[PDB]
Amino acid sequence: STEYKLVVVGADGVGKSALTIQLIQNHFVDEYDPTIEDSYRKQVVIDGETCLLDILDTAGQEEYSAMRDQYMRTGEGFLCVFAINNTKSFEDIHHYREQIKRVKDSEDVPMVLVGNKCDLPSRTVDTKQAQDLARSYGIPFIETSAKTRQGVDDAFYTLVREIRKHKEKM
Amino acid sequence: AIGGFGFWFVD
Ligand SMILES: Nc1nc2c(ncn2[C@@H]2O[C@H](COP(=O)(O)OP(=O)(O)O)[C@@H](O)[C@H]2O)c(=O)[nH]1
Ligand SMILES: [Mg+2]
Repeated sequence: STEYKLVVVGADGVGKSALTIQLIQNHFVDEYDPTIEDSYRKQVVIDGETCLLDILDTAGQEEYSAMRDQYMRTGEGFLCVFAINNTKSFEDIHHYREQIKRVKDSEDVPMVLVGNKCDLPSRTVDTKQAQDLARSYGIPFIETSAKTRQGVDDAFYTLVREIRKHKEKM
Repeated sequence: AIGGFGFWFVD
């Protein structure tokens, strides 16, 4: 069992809690308290390795949080989530990413850019701008849907893969 | 007070 500390970040309403609960409990939450921050520890198999994912589902954008401070410093991977029907959530990505890098004091922080809510027809963030942004960062870009579970596993498994590549480089 | 915001209060 190999441990992996992940932190799910992104604007309110992007689907962080829904993505996290889809991964851990295999159910879509239509409503979930936007205010609650919580951690989850689940055993999973990724590329033959039995992993233990310790995920922090962040909340409370405007307020202080000691748990999020501890997870931002010690976290190995960060799932940077935006919603494809929300250009402001996409525009906040660089802010979360640069905040993460500064708290980590490193330009080598494993991250995956997630474009959640790909099941919706009303779309505002073109796959091109998000792909170009991920390419500029040198990070993978996965489109997901917590509602249909599309790409949910691929998003967190890819983050674990980025952490392995970083861990073997150092 | 590490930004940008991002999370408020990350110091
Ligand atoms: N259509 C759709 N709605 C979603 C998806 N993921 C989350 N939602 C909904 O969007 C709202 C915000 O989701 P939530 O997980 O609580 O977001 P958080 O604030 O980022 O934790 C909720 O009503 C969710 O049910 C998705 O992929 N598709
Ligand atoms: Mg939430």
